[PDB]
Amino acid sequence: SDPSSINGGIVVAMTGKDCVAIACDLRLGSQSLGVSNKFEKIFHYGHVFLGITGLATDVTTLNEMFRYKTNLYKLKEERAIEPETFTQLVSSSLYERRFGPYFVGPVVAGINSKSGKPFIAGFDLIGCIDEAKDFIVSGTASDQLFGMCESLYEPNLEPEDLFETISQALLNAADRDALSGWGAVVYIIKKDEVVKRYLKMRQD
Amino acid sequence: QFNPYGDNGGTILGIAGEDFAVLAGDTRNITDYSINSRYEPKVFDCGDNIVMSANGFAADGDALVKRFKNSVKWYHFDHNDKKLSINSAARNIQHLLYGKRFFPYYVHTIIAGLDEDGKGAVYSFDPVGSYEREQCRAGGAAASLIMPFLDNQVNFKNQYEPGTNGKVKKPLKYLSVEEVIKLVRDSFTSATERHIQVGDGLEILIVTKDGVRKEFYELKRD
Amino acid sequence: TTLAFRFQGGIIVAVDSRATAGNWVASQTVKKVIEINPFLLGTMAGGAADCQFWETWLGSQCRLHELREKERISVAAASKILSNLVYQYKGAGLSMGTMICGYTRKEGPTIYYVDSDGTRLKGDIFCVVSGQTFAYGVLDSNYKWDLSVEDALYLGKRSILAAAHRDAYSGGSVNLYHVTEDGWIYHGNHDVGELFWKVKEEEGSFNNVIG
Amino acid sequence: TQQPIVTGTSVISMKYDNGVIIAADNLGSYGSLLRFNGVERLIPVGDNTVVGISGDISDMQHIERLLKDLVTENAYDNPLADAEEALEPSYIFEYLATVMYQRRSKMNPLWNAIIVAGVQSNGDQFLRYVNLLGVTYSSPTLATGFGAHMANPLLRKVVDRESDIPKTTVQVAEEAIVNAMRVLYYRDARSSRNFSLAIIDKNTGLTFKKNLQVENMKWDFAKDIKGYGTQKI
Amino acid sequence: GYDRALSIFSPDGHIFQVEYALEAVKRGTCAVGVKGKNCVVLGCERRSTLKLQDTRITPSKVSKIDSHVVLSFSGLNADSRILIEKARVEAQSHRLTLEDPVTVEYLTRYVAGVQQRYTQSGGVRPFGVSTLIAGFDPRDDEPKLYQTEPSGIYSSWSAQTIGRNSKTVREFLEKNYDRKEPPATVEECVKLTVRSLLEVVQTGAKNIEITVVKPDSDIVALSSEEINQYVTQIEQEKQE
Amino acid sequence: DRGVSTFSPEGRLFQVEYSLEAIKLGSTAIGIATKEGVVLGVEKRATSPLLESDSIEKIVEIDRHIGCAMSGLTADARSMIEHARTAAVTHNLYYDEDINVESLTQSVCDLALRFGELMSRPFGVALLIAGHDADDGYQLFHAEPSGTFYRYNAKAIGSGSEGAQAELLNEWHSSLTLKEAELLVLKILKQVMEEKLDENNAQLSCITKQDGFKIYDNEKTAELIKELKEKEAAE
Amino acid sequence: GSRRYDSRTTIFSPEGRLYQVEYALESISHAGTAIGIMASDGIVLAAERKVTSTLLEQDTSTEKLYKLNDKIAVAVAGLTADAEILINTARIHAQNYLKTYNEDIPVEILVRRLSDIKQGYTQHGGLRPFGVSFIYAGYDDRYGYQLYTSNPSGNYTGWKAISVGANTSAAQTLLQMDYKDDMKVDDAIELALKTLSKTTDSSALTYDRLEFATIRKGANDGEVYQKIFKPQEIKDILVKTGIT
Amino acid sequence: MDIILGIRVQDSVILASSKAVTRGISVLKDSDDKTRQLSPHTLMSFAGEAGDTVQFAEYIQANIQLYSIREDYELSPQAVSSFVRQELAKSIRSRRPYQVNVLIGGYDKKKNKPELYQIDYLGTKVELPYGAHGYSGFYTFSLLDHHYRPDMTTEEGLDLLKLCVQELEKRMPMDFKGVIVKIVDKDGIRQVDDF
Amino acid sequence: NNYDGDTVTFSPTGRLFQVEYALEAIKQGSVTVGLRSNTHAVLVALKRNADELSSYQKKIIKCDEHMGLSLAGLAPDARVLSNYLRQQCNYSSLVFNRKLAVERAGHLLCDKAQKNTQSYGGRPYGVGLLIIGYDKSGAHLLEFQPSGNVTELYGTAIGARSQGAKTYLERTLDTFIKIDGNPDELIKAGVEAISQSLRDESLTVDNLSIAIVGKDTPFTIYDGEAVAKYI
Repeated sequence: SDPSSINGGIVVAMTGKDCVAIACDLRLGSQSLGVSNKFEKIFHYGHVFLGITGLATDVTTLNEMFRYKTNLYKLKEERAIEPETFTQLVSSSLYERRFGPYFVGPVVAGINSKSGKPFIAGFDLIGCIDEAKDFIVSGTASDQLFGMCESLYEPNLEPEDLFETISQALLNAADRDALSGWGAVVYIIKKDEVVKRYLKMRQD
Repeated sequence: QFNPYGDNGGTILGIAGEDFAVLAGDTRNITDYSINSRYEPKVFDCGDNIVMSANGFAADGDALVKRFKNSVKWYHFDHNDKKLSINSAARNIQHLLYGKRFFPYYVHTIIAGLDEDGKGAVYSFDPVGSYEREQCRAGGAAASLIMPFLDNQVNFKNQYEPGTNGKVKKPLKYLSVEEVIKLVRDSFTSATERHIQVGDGLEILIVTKDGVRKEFYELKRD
Repeated sequence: TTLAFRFQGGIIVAVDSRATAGNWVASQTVKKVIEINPFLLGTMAGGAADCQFWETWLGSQCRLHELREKERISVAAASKILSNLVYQYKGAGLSMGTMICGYTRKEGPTIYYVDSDGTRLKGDIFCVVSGQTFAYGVLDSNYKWDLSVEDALYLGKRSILAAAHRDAYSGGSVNLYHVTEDGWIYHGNHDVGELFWKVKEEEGSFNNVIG
Repeated sequence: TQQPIVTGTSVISMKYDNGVIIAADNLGSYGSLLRFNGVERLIPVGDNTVVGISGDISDMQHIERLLKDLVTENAYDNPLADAEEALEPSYIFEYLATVMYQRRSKMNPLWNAIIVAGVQSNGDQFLRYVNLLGVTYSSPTLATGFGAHMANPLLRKVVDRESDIPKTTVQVAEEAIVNAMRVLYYRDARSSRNFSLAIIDKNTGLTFKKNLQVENMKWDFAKDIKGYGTQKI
Repeated sequence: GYDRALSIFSPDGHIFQVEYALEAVKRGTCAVGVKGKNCVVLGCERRSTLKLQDTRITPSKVSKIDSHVVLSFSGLNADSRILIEKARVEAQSHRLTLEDPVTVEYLTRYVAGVQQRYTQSGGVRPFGVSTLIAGFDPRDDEPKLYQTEPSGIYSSWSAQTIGRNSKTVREFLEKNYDRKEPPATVEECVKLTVRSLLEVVQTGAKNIEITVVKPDSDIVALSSEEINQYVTQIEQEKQE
Repeated sequence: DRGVSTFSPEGRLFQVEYSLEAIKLGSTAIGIATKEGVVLGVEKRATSPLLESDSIEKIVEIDRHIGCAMSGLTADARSMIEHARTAAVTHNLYYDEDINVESLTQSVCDLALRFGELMSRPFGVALLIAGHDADDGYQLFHAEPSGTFYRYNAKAIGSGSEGAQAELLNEWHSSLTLKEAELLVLKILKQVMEEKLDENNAQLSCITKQDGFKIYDNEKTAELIKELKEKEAAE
Repeated sequence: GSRRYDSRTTIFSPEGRLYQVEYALESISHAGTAIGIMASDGIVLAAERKVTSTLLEQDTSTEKLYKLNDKIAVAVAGLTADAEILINTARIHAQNYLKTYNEDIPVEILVRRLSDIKQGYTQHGGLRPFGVSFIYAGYDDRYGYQLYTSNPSGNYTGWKAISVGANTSAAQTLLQMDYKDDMKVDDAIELALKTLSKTTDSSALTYDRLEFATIRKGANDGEVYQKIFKPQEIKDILVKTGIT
Repeated sequence: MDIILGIRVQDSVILASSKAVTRGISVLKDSDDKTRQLSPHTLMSFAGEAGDTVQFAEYIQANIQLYSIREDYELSPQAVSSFVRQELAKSIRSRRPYQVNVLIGGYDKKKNKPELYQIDYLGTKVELPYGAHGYSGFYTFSLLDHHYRPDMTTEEGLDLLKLCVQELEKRMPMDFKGVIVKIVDKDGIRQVDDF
Repeated sequence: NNYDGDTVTFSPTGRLFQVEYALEAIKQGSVTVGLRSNTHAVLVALKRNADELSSYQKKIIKCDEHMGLSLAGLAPDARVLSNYLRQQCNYSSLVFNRKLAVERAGHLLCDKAQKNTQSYGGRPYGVGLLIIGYDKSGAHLLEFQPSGNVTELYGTAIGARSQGAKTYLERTLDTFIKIDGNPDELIKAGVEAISQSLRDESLTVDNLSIAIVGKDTPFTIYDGEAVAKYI
C-alpha cells in the first residue's frame, strides 16, 4: 500500500580523504516475495554517481530520465555535469511533480573534476536537498544505516579503509531489514579511477 | 451533502385497447408527509396523438416531457411535418433518457397512442431508457398494488375455463373503452386506500383516431 | 438466463424474458434477443437499458460497415466494435453481459461473449445464469456435437426451463432462435408456466415439485 | 454543492375571487441566532407580480438581482414594455424554474424555495412554487418550510378546491393569511413578529404592506401552568 | 492557425494547385504495374544522374504497407513518406479493430481519401504524388492493382504506368497486354514489365528495380544480376 | 488575392459559379422517376483500355431506399456519401424508421456552403439522389454545391446535360413503366456519349419499393441494350 | 484583411515545383562547402568556414560540424540559426528513442524524422522552409557506417561520398573520380582535403578556415569514437597530406 | 487466479499460461490463450484485470508490428521490453491505470541468446532465468531455485515446467484448467500440444 | 472596384459593395408578396421551377405556430436564418413561456446579419425575408435585408418585378387594412397584388404558394389543389 516500501532496498554514501564511496543492496521484491537479486540501484552519468531507493518503476524511470537530461547537458555544455550541478537538477526534477511525486530516495556521490573536493547529497521524494559532510542514507533500512554510519564513520579515511567502513555499514543494516539484502555492490571513487566490488552476504 | 433527487409520489397507468389507448395518473403531488398540490397534471398531450407521463422526481419528469415536446416540434420542422409514429416517439425518448445515463432522470415513463395500423399502443421506459411495448403498465409508488390486478383483470392471468379444472385458459379478449375506464377507476380507488402518496383526483386521457379527450374523477383526500 | 451454444446444425440461442427491480418483477415479456441483422443476434444480460441501447447502436455500426465495404460484417468485427466501445466507458458503471452470435462464410458459426468489463471471448457455449457467466450449460450432460436441430432446440429450451424454475430472477417465457447459413429463424416464445407442466408430464423430471 | 448560512423561513400565499395574497417575515437567521431583522423577502416585479423567497439569503439577493436585470432587459427595444409586452407572472416563474433546475443539474444549487404570486393579462390568478431541486407545482394555497406543515391546513379550510376561489373575498383571504402568520410565530423557532404582506388584485392592482406586526396573541393562560405534572406551586 | 484557402476553383472550373500537383508527378521517375494470372509486378526507374550513391541505405522506391500490400509512387519523395506512414498506421489500425488485414481496395480508398482531404482543407497544398498500390486480399489468389492521384480519384488497372514518359510505356502496354490471356507465369510478367521500362529507361544496368508480389504475403525484390539476365534475353530476341 | 466567400457584382458567389463549371466537364448521369420506380444511369468514361472499368463506381448506395449518381470531381463525393450514409443510419437509430428522401437531400446540401477562411472550397461534384418513402412515394432530387436542391420527374447532369434534358422534356409522361424508363436512360446515354455504349462503359441502377436500390449486372444491362437496338430498328 | 500580405509559402508553380524550396536551395549554394566520405573503417566530415577574420576566436567557434549523439554527427550548409533549431530537435528525438527502447537510434530513423519536419513546412502552416542542407555521418549495428543528406524539400538519400553548399557540381565530379570501395579513412581524409583545396573560392586552404571530424572504429576494440579536430590538429593533417 | 510462468533455458524461452478465465465464482472459459505474438521472435504473456489484459497486449502488438513494417527490422527483446515497461510506467499516473502483469519471452537474433523479462502493472522490469506472476510465484520460484540449471536444454526445461504445473495443481486452491506452453527459439514461436 | 474584394472594406463614398452585391441576389430571386389587416397577415409567393420535369422551389418556411417567412435569393441562407429564428422562438417558449414578439424577431435577424458585414473572412447573407406573425400587439409584417435593415410594414414585396405588387398595395392600403375577420378576401387581395408582378407566365396549381396567420389561425402553408380556389 505504502509505495516507498513495496519493492524495498537501501543506498548509503560516505566521504573520505580525496575520495567518496556509494553502496546499495541487490534485492527487488513484491512485499514478502523476493523476485530479483540483480536489481542494482546505483547509476553513473560520467563521473557523477546516483543511487535511488523506493518504488522500482520510478527508480528505472528516473535513471532513464537523468540519462536523457545529462546527455542533452553534455551535448550543449560540451563537458560532463558536476556533482553540485546534478544535485540541483535532481531537486528541480522532483519538485516539478510536487502534487504527484516519484516515490524515491535519491543519493548523489562524486568528486568535482576541477576542485577535487569530495561531494555527497541526499533528497526526499519532492526534492529537498540534504548536503552532509560525513554520510547520506536512503531506503527501508535508513534507521539501521543512520545507526551504523553514526558509530562506524570517522573523517579523512583512506580509500581502502573507507571501503571496509561503508561495506560493514551496509551489510549489518541490511541484515536487520526484511526487504533489503540478496547481495550488495560498493563503488570506491577517486579523482580518475573507480573500483566496483560485489560483497558476499547472507541470502535470507 | 446536497441531494439532487426527490420523490413527488403519484401513480400512472397505461392500458391499450384494440382501437384506443388510455394514460391515467393521480393529480396529487407530495414531498415526505406533506401534500404539495391536490391537482397538478402528470399526463400531457404531446401532439401527433401521443400522451406522455414521467412519474417519480417531478423536476426530472417536467424536464423530460419538455424535451420530448421540443423533440416533436423539431421532427415536424426537419421532416416536412411528418406525423411522429408511437414507435418513433418511443425510440426518441430512449435516446433522451440514455443521454443522462450517468446522471439519470429519476422517473418512470409511459406513453400511449395508436400504432401505424391504428391499433392502441402503450410504451414503458426505465429511468436510463430501457423500453418495451406492452398491453398494460402501471408506474410510480402504487405500481406494485395495481400491476397484479391488471395481470388478473386485463390479461386474464391465473383464470381458467370453469369445468376444465385448469385444462383450458380463459380466452384473451380486447376490452371496450367503457370496461377499460372502470378498471382504471377501480385500480386508482384501491391504490388510494392502501397508498398514502395516491389520492385527491384521477385524470384519464383517452386516445382514438378522432383525437385526445380527457376525463377527471375525484379520489379520497386523506 | 441467456444461453448460446454451437453444434453441427449451427447456433442455438435461448433466453428468458424476466426483468426485475430488487424483488419486484417489472416484466415477464422483455425481449432479451436483439436481431442486429438477418445473420447476427445479440443476447442481453445485466442492465436492460445498457444492453438495449448499445446493441441497437451496434446494429447501426454494422449497417454502416455493410454500406462502406459492400459485405456482411464478420462476427469477430461486430463483437469487437461493442467490446471496444464499452472499454471506453470502463469503470463508469455500465452493467452488460452479452453474446454476439452469427454465421459468415469466412468464419462459419461463431459466438463471442462481450462483457461491460471489456472482456471479449470466442467459445462454443456461453451461459449467463443470474449474475454468473459460464462456458458450460445449466445441464451440459445431453450436449454432444452431432445433434438434430429440433433436438438441439429442445436442449436450449429445457436448459432455460431448469434455470427459470430454480432462479428467482429468471422466468416468464422462453424465446428460441436457430442461427444457420442464410440467416437466423425464430422458434417462438414458450410461457414457462405452461411449459413446466407439459415438460414435467412428458419427461417425468421435476418430481420434487408435485402436480 | 454548499450549505445555507443566513436563511429565511416560511413564505405563505393563496388565491381569492379577484387576485392572490402572499406574506413572509422580515428575519435573516444565522442558525439559531436571529441576526438580521428587517430583511425584505417579498420582491415585487412590475405591478402584477411578487416573488416570495425562503432559504439562503445570499442566493435570494442573487435572484433579486436577476429579476431587477430581467425588467431592464425586457424594456430594451420594447415600446410596449409598460403595456402588452410587460413581464407576466408566468414568464418570471418559468425563467426562475429554468435557472433552479439548471443549477441543481450542475450540482451547485440556489438553496431556496420560491413562490411567484401575480395576476395575468386576462385577469387569471397565478400562483406557482419552485425550489433548489427545480420541483414545481401549483395549488389554490402554497407555502414553504414550516408554512407547508401549519399554514396550508388553515388556508385549505377557506379554499379547499378550485370552485371555492370565486366564493372567497379579499377581506376573508387577508384575515386567513394574517392568522397563519400568528400561528407560525407561536410555533416556528426561526420566525419573527415583524412581516410584509402583498395583495395583487385584478381591479385595485398591487398593494404592498410593510412593518406589519402579529397582534391579538393569547399568552394569559401561561400564568396557570406550573411544573411538568405533579408540581402545584 | 494558418487557414488560407490555397486550393480554390478558377473561372473555367479548374483547381490549379491540384493540376500543378499532377505536374510534380509528371517530373517524377517512371513507375509501372503489371498483374499476371497469379502475380503482380512493380517496375520502377532509378535516374542514373546520381552515382557514388549507397544503394544499401538509399530509400527504395517500392514500400511495404503490410506483409501482403506494396506501394510505389511518382512525384515528390518527401510527400510520399507522409502517405506511406499514414497507410502503414491505418493497416495496423484495421488489423486491430476488424481482426483482418486491409483489402488492397480498402488501403487504396484510404490513401485516395487523404489526398482528396488535402485539396479542400485550409492552409495545406495537395500531395505532389500519384501511387500504384498492388497486392492480394487476405485468403484470395486474384491479383489486385490500383492507382491514386493528387485529386483523390482512384481505380483498378489490368496494367498502368505513372511519372515521366508514362504516355510512352502506357502505349506499349495497351498493344502488348491481352486481357483474355494475361502473363501466365512470374517469368512472363517480369519480362513484360522490364520490356515496358526498356522503352524509356536508357541503360538496363542499375536503372531498373523489379518487385514481384505473389499471393499469401510472398514479396521479393529481384537483384541487379537477376534483372540483367532479363535485359540480356530481351535484346538477343530483338536482334532478328 | 480576394475572399473565397466573395459575392460578384451580379450577386453570385464566385467559387460556387466556378464549381458549376467543373461539374459541366464531368461524365453524364441521368435519372428518371416513374410510379413503378426511379432509374439511375451513368457514363463510366475509362481513360484507357487497361483500366478495369468495373472498378469505376459513380452509382452508390446511401441506404436500402436511397440511391445516388455523381458527376464532376468524383473524389469530392466520397465525404458527401459518407455524411449521407451516416445521416440515414443515425436517423434510423434515433427514430426507428427510414429517413425521408427530401430530409436526406437537405442534410447533404447543408455541407455545401460550409467553406471560408470548415473546408477551403465548395464541392466540385453534383449528385442525383433517387429514393422512395411512404409519404411522397418515388422521388428524384438534384443536389448542387450551391446548397440548393430541386425535385425532378427526370434530370441529366454532366457534359451531355442540356442535350439530354431537352430529350427528357419530350419523352417523359406520368404513365411510364420501369422497363420503358430503363430503355429511355440507355437511349439518351448512347446519344450523348463519345464512345459506343456497351455493358462495360455504361451502368444502370433502379430503386423500387419491393427490392430497394440495385446496381444492374453487366449481363442484365447487355440484354436491355440488345432490346433497345431491336425496337429502334422496328420503325 | 490580412490575405493581401500573404506570400503563400506552400504552393506549386505551374511546372509543379515548390517556389520557396527552390529559392532555399539557391541560398544553400552560396554557403561554405561541406564534404562527407564513407570508408570501410570509418567516415570523414570536412567543411569550409565562410570568409573568417584574424580576430575570430576559432578554438571556441562552431558553425559547420555539430554532434547529434555519440554515434551521429552533421555537417551544416545554409542559415546556422535555422540549423541549430533542427539540431536541438534531432538531439531530443535521439534521446527519446534511447529512453523508449534502451538502444541508440539507428542513423536512418533520426534522418527520416528531421526530413519529415522539413517536409511539413512545405505542405502546411504557411511559414518559410528551413534554409539548411545536412550531411549526416553515423554508425549503427544494422548498416554500419552510413552517409545521408537532407535538403529543405525534406527529401533524403544515402551516399558513399557527397558534397553540399558551394561548388557541389565540381566537388561531386572530383569525388566520383578518385573514390574506390576498398578505400580506408587515412585515404578518405586526404581525398576530402584535396577536394576542398581545388573547389575553394579562397586563395589558399589554411587551418583557420576549416572544420574537420572523423567517426572511426579506431576506438580501443568494438566501439566508435567521434573526433572534432582542434585548430592545431587541422594544421598538422594539412602538413601531413602536403597542402601547406 | 491466473498462472503465467516463464523459464529461459540454454537456447530458448518457454511460457506456460493458465487456460481459465474466471470472474468471481464463474468460469467463463477453459481454453483461453493469454499470449500475443509481438514479433516473429518475441512472445508476451499477460495476466490481470478483465478487458485491460487483452486491450493492452493488442495495443502493444499493433505498435511493435508498425515498427517492423516501417523499418523492415525486428526490434530486439530488450528494446520491446523497454517499450512495454514505459507504456505501463505512463499508465500508473494516468486517470485509469492498466492493471496488467506481463512476461516477455524473446530470442535475440543479433546475440543468438534467449531473454525473459518480468514486468508488473507499475512498470517494474527485471531480466530473469525464470519468472512468474501472482500466488503461483512463491511456490514455482523456490522449486526452480533448486532445479533450474543455466545450460538446460529445451526438453529439460519442459520437464521442469511440467513438474511446476503438477505441483501447482496440488498446492493451488483454484482450478486454472491446465496451461498452454509456447517455445521461443531461433526458428520462431511454436505451441507444445502435448502437456 | 478596388473596394469590393471583401466586406471589411469601405469605398471612398462610404459604401459596402459586398453587401450591395448580396442585395442583388434578392432582385434575381422570384417574387413574394406580404400584406396584413388588423386580424390576419398573409404571405403570397410565386415558386420557380428549373424545367418542366423539375419541381417548384419552396419559398415559405414556418418558424413557429404564430410566425413564419417567405424567401427571395439564396435558399440555403434562408435555411440558416429561419433555423436561427426557429431556435430564438423556441428559446423564448422554453425559458420564459413567452411567444417571441415579431418586432424582437426582427431585432435578432438584424444583429445576426450585421456581424457578417464587419468581420474579415465571412460574407453577407444573400437572401431577403418577409416575416409575418400574430403576437400580443396583433398582426405584423416585417421586411429583412441582409444589410441588417429590418422594417415593419402594412404590406410589401421583394424579388424580380416586385415594384408592380408594391405600387398596387400602396393604392389598396385603405381597403385591405380594413379586411378584418375575412381570411379569403385578404388572400384574394394578396393574389391580386402578386398578379401585378407576372409577365408571360400566370398563376397555376403547382406555381402558387400562400401562407396565413391570424387571431384564431396558426401559421399554415397552402400548396397544390389547396390554392386552386384562388386561381
